[PDB]
Amino acid sequence: AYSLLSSRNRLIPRVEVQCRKREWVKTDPDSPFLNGGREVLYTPFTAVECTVQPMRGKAIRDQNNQLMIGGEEDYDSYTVYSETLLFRAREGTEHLSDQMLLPDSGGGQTWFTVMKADMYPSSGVPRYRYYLIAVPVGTEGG
Amino acid sequence: AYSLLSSRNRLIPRVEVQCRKREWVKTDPDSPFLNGGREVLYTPFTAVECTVQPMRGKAIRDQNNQLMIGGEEDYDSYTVYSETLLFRAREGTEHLSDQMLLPDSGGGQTWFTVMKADMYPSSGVPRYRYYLIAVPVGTEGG
Amino acid sequence: AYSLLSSRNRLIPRVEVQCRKREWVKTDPDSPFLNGGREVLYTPFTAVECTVQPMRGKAIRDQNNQLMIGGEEDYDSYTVYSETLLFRAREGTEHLSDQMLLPDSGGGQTWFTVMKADMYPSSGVPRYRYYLIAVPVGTEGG
Amino acid sequence: MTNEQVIELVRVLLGGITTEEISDQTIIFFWTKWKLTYDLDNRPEKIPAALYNTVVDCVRWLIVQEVSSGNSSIRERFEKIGDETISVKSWESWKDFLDWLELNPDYIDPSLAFNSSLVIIGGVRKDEFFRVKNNPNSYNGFMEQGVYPTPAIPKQSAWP
Amino acid sequence: MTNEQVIELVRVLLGGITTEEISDQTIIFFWTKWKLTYDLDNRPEKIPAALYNTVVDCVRWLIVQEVSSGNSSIRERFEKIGDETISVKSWESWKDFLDWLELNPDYIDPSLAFNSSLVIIGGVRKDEFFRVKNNPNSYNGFMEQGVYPTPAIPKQSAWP
Amino acid sequence: MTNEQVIELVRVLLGGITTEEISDQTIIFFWTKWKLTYDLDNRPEKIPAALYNTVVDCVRWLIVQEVSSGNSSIRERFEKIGDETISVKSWESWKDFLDWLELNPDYIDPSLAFNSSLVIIGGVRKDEFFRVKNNPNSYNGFMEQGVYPTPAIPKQSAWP
Repeated sequence: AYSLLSSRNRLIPRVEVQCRKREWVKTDPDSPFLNGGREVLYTPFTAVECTVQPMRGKAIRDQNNQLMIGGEEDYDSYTVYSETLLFRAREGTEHLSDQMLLPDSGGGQTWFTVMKADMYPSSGVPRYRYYLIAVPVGTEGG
Repeated sequence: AYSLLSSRNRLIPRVEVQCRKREWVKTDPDSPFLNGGREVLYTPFTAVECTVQPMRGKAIRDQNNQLMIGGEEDYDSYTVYSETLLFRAREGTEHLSDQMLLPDSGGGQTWFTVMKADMYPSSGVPRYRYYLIAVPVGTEGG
Repeated sequence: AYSLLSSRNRLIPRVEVQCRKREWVKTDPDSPFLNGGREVLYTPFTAVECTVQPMRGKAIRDQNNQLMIGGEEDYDSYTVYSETLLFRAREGTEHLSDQMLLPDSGGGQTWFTVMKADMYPSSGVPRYRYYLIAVPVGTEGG
Repeated sequence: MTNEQVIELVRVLLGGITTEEISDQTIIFFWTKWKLTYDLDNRPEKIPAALYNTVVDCVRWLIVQEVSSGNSSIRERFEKIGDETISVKSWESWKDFLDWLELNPDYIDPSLAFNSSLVIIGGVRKDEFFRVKNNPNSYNGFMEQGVYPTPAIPKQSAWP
Repeated sequence: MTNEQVIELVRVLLGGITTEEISDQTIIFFWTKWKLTYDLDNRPEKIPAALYNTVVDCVRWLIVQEVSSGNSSIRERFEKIGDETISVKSWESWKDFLDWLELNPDYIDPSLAFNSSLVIIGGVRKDEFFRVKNNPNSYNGFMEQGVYPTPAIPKQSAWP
Repeated sequence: MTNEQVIELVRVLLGGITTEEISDQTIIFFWTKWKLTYDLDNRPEKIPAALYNTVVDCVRWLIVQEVSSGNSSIRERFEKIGDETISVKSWESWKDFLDWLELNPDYIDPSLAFNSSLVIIGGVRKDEFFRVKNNPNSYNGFMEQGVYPTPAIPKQSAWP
């Protein structure tokens, strides 16, 4: 079985990041809809150690500021290697995708939503790879 | 003839997985259709030793949770190397494609349906490669 | 001139395969058409030594079982290296493309029709590469 | 020593060796071999000697265990079944240890009286002089009979 | 010893060698060879001697088994039938073991009387001195007849 | 020995060598060669000697079988007809075995009387002294006639 990869690295620096779980709930008392007035509940936590890297190409959809008919919108993304388990959304449930807070190109800090998670069930070592997309500015995603 | 590849590996860990065969049957007594009320019959079994790996890219159709007009749907896939023979569906018959149970990105376990099987008839060694797609959530595939 | 490649290999195993030539004929006595009731005439033979390999990618058109509006159709293909000369169809003639029998993903055996043949006239050594596509299930091709 | 203590002692001396590497049945087999030859029950003075030989034989069986299998003749490996690749390149390690162990028997039992009679000088002790002198089978220089025997030359080594 | 214990004892001594590597028939073949040359049923004093030769002969047959096959002459391998790749690199190990075993017979049986008569000095024992002297075929320095024989020189080694 | 036993015995001694590596016809060819030279039917005392030479000649034929083919002069290989690649890099193995076999003839038959007359000392045996002395063709130091022959010097080695 794997031995070296089953232990923490000692050459490349790694950092911890903050995250938060997400659910949703219905608030309207009389509306007949599952949506109602949707609300999201958060529960914070942290990842043991992570590595953050940017997109490699220069494709038009990967550029940071984009020109739309309204104005120069904003976009960011990352690829993350981590030893913590993060989950995407699951259907027929009230759980949403986990989010984690990282620096952006504008100098601030914003939340990124997990979109793709990679796992190797037959190997055993707990090492994962994630792909993240920054939440739209002015909202908390979906 | 091949010798080394005709024996089980001794460096990379391998695991066994569970599977199940699938047929179908007509139930309606009076309906004139081959479909009738379709039913599927299962017969479980296991694969001797297997290796599971995820998709390598980040293409929009390979992401786990996808945004549709209804809601954040779910999608998963894998590539598997195995020494057991698994079969796809064959036309003009009552046999369907084999399925096997593997972990998913949401933390649960779900059935994957064999879609592509690779064989090397002229070599002799029984080593195969499969490509699998997770069954739609809430159903048993087709 | 080439010497080593002008002799049979002694490390990689090779196998022989069966083939069959194909012509066509008109049967209707009074129909004014070249087609008439078409018939195909076969003459079997074998290839001296061959190597069979599957398609390398996972493109949607290379998957084995495909979902159509009628039902889960079937598809297979291969790449073959051989030291026998096989011919494609030629226009203005009554000769059709050669076919050869190989194992498929469903566990059976079916006929594959030669579609592309590669030759190196300036080199001299008789080594060829072919690309084959499985005949539609329930028919004998065209 | 009882049959259960020997396995407990050998495993500790061999750095906590496990059962799969060496079974408890094989240890008893070598332990029993030196028991019948040295009748330990009859004379308990051979406890260190039988214990030292038992451990050495076990090391010998460990060396031959690497032989008769694929471990001895291989020095490379490479597995690649996709994205997983592993490559690494105790038969030779057990060799010099056996050589080292035979030179430091005190590691097993300090009471083995090892390294006590390296240098021997003859004729400097009365005990050794008379034992050789009084041996009836001894033949020394004062017995040179020459052509034919004469009564002027002694026929026995010991003095009258 | 009976025909069944020899296989059981040989396998343990050889570190649990498997059946496919050495068949039980071949062990009997070498065991039977020394039984008829040493008539073990008539004289049981040769049990350690017959056992030692049997094990050595088995190792010799093991070495020649690597020869006459492809195992001896190859020192690389490489397999690839797709994504699976394997590369690795007992004829050499069985050689030195035979040399080592020939130098440590006590590993088989301690009662082989190994390493007892290395150094021989003549004329220092009465038993050996008279054995040569009384030998009727012995010819020593006192028999130098010269140009032609004379009755002044002995024709027999032993004293009258 | 009959014609069928020799193939059975040689194959076992050579580690179960197969028919394609060495045919049964070639073994008979070397077996017959030593039969007519040593008339085994007339004198059955040469059974071990004829058997030992037969095996050695077979090993010699094995070495020359690697020669006269491509096996001896190649030390690399590489096949690649697509996704299948194989690369590997007994002529030299049969060499030292023949050298080793000539030094351990007891592996074939222990009754070969090997290694018995290494050291020879002359003039220390009456049997050897008189055989040389009584040889009519012998010429020793007591025959030095010098300038011209004289009746004072013997012309025969043996004493009157």
